[PDB]
Amino acid sequence: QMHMTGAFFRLKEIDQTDALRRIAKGKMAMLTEDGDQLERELDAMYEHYKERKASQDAKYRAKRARQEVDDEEWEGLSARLEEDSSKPLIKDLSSKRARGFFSQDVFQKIPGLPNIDIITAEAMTLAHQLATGEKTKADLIDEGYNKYAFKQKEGLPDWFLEDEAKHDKPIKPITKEAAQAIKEKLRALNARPIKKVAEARARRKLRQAKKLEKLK
Amino acid sequence: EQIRQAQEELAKIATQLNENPEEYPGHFKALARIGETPILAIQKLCIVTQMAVYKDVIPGYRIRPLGEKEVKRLRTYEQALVAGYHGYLKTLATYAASSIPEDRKGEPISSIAFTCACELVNAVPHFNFRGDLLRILVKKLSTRKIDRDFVKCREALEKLFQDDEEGNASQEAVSLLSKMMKAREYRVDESVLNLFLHLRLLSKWEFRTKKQRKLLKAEKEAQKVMEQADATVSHEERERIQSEILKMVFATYFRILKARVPHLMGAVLEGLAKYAHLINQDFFGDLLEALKDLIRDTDRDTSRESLLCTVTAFALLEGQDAHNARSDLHLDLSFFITNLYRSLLSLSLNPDLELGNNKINLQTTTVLLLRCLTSVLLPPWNIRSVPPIRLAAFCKQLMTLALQVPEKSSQAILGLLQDVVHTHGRKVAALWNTEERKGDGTYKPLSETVEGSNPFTTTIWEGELLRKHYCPKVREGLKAMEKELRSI
Amino acid sequence: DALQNLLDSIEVPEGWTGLTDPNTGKPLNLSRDELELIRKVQQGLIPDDV
Amino acid sequence: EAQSIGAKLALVIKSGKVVLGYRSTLKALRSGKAKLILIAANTPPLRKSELEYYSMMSKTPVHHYSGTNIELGTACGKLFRCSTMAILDAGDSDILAD
Amino acid sequence: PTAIYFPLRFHLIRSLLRLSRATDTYIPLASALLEVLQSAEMKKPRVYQDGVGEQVVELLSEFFVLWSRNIAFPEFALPTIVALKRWMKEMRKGNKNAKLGSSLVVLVQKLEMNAKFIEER
RNA sequence: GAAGCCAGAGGAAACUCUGGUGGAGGCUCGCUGACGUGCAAGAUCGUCAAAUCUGAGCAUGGGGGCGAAAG
Repeated sequence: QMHMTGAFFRLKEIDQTDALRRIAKGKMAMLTEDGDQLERELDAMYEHYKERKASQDAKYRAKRARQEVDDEEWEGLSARLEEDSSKPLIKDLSSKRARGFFSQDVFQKIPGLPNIDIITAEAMTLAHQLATGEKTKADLIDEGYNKYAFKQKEGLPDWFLEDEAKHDKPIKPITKEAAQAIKEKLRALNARPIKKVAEARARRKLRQAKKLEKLK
Repeated sequence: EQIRQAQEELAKIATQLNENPEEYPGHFKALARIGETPILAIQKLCIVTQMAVYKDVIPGYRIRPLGEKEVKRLRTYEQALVAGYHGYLKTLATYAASSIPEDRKGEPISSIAFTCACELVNAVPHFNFRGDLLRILVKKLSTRKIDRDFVKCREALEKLFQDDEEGNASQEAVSLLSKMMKAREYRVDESVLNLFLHLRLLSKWEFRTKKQRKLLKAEKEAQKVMEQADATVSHEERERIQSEILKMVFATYFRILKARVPHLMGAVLEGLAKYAHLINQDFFGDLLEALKDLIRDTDRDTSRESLLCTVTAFALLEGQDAHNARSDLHLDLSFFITNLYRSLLSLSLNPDLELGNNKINLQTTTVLLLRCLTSVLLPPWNIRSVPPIRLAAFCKQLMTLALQVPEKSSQAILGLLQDVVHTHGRKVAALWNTEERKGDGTYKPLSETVEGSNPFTTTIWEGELLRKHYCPKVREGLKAMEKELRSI
Repeated sequence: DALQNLLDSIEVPEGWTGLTDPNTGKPLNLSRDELELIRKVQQGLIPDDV
Repeated sequence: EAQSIGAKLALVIKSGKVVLGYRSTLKALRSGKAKLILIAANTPPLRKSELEYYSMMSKTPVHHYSGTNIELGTACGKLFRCSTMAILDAGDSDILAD
Repeated sequence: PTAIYFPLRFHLIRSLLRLSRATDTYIPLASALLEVLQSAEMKKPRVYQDGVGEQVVELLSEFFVLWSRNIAFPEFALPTIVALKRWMKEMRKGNKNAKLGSSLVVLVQKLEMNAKFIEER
């Protein structure tokens, strides 16, 4: 009861064939312009640089491992031996393979065989200005002709565009009511339930009690 | 035979994929070519066999598209597995959408196609194209029929809900169920609405060389660092998935309450009472006020809707966390107590009070009334700090309602008043004693407030009319009730 | 309706602002033409059509 | 048939001529008079493959016993683990005709 | 339910009323008799609606005159008068049965008075 | 003196008793406060601090309030 608690040579797929008869003979043998291609590699190192730099944090390695793939990504399918010039062995004490496979349980039970979403606080600031009578439709169109206008982003490489987006954010102020609208828009549905607010108040009361104990 | 020679060739493919799968990558596609035989039998045994191989072969991880010797061997075999499994799901879906009536010797293709789908749903889900698996199930669950395949598709989804801990499989299922219910304009069988109630997220010396010893040490520290990172990410992901599921679940709940679908809104209030404590604190008072607006709308069948929303409000404050937040969250149930008091005279007159393990979705109106009075008169919390005047107000009215109600309902009400005397005793003992009757004012039966009826200025005499009622269980009910009156 | 307000709390409207209209006390919402203008200014890809 | 395959095994132990264990199995194969070779499931693969190699060279049938070494010893009537065993004479059993 | 089998109700109601007068047993007819009254035909606006209206005035009567000497009559009758008080409100706002409406007015004037006149005993 | 082992006697067994072997232990010997729960007129349960000694080298943490945490 305490006992219960590069492949090797096999005779299974060689039994009852001419290959067994050949091997059992025992005769000797031995085994005897537009820059497309340059742009392919430049984006390959840039992706490799991004994944290497982002993987220096332990949180991202955990997020990437638990991240799934997208079916929107998988789309496209539908929608010499140098030779010399010179009854089975495995028996099962009982086709049998076809009988064995269809004696499985599963075969026996079967009988009768565009949306615009305002996420950034700065877009909220432009929304608060436009919706109130502070900035008109004429003022928004006229002030859109600035130095950040008429700049193309269509065929440009990802390493060029991501460098710009990090270093070309326009500096225009936001309002606190615009930022307040964004957090209350992006608040989750289980962010502030009765259980978590209760333990948060209990934790803060306990923390004051230890301070009074230490001052004692 | 023709049907014979497939069975070895079916067993030919599946057996070597079990032994060494990577050696043979066209055998998935070889399983496809042996499937379009016009003879109906091998269509059956192939679909089961494709279910058999993909259960054993599919790994525990998804595999990315290639894009762009042992590595090329693994890539060819894995990409062949995807193309086979994508094709099997297409031939599963067109087989389930096929015509159901056929010969009575066996169910034709469809129930085998559905039982293959439900087996894959609880064995595959992590692997790709689970939306294609689920879309077969949601399509049958929108058919609005009671049928064995409709039943079979039902336990598959709640098996998925009860067992899924990561939450990705549950989110894709509740997204399709939510989008189906709006597309159908809420004509579902309300077994699929109870599927949201089954969600789980909401609820001996081996020698080692010196190089092996140092590699196993560094692997331990790498796994140690990866353990706190995985624990923090899995916790943060679980809250986020719960946030998205709660948004889609509660949006379906409120759209049913707006559309006023009668059979559906009984199940919504059960889900609402179950899951309100998970959602934000500010929205708890909103739910208690949306229930008020529903009751006012029926006050403009209609007895069941008002009692359903009344017992749901009491079931919200039933919960432990909501009970401790009565002072902070100003949750006053005085509206539901007073509306229950004003409807007791009208409820005795209406004759559809008895029509043949949940809390809200009960069928008969009488037991909905019983559970409302159990909350008002016998609460689990503060049963000794109950206003005796509220006790005396309902005791007189329940005695009055027992006079003009069916036999089973009258026996139940006498059982309820029996429990009030045993629990409260001296508080309501003066009602049956006419010498302890107050003389402050007179009794107002037709009152719009619980406080203003002056219940202690009247005496209960319905026991004279009810020891004479034809049902002796009504007669036995009094003799049990007057027994505890004398036992005080 | 209270059910209507509780739906906007969960599924926020597209043109939602968080403001109150001075003319009517109802919450003030951006129109679809206004939301397109905000997108055009923010990204700056095309200042004006045609 | 697990129950029936232990029936002729118990008979051939108690009627025939059987050697038990790895080394005696090796010597029986070397003499060439072995007629059946039983190999347990939990036998190590290097021991498994060497035993399959000599049986091919000596032309004796093999059987891959489904049970482990303690299971084969219990089937023998013995109280020790037997990973491998060889039949030299079938005795009064039909274990060789099958 | 419903108006096609209405005469089957009234003979069956009288059989229960006969039983409750002989033996001293309570039989609740208040829910059933009012339900037959508040079906669609009375609230939809002619001789047969007067005939079913004048007849049901009777079945309201002997139901209340049986136990009109028992002490629990202020509380027994009370669900019934408040039911017809709503009914006087809807016809003041259905049919044009002024004769049927006037007969029920006297009936609830009766039930209130015997409720009042028993409270001093 | 714990499992475990040896021997003898009961019991169909499991176990029981005796005599020994063995030498595990949040066991002993030398010279209480702060809280929480409470669904009553406070009972009952749970958390926290008091944390092998020592030479030579070394790193980090500290206040308040707000907030669900992140900040």
